[PDB]
Amino acid sequence: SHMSKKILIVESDTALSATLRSALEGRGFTVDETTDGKGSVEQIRRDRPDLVVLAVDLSAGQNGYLICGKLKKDDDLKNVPIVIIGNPDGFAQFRKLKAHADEYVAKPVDADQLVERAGALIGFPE
Ligand SMILES: [Cl-]
Repeated sequence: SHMSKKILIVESDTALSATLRSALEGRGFTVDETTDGKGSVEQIRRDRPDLVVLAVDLSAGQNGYLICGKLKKDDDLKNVPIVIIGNPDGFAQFRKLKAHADEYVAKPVDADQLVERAGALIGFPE
């Protein structure tokens, strides 16, 4: 009963992104990943994932709160669901801002909670 549902993981912890990618693929999602936080907004514009998993603390001084802020202010990208993963200390503050994520999963992330959250936002694919 499979139907295509695409996820992009923006994460420079590539061990974690591999773990999450495998877990999501196990439920039938089509999954890509990138370490390129700087390019991520434009990659989302190009590739049009159905959901993005976005880390807070990215390489090269990139920051998932800033990236999500940009996505949510972009009239053509602000409807893409975003799950932020990271140190949970900042999540409540982010929720109070106008431009914020759709869901949050604390690091250390359990791949099951992340898969659960993705499925609850866009449905499973099969
Ligand atoms: Cl992080």
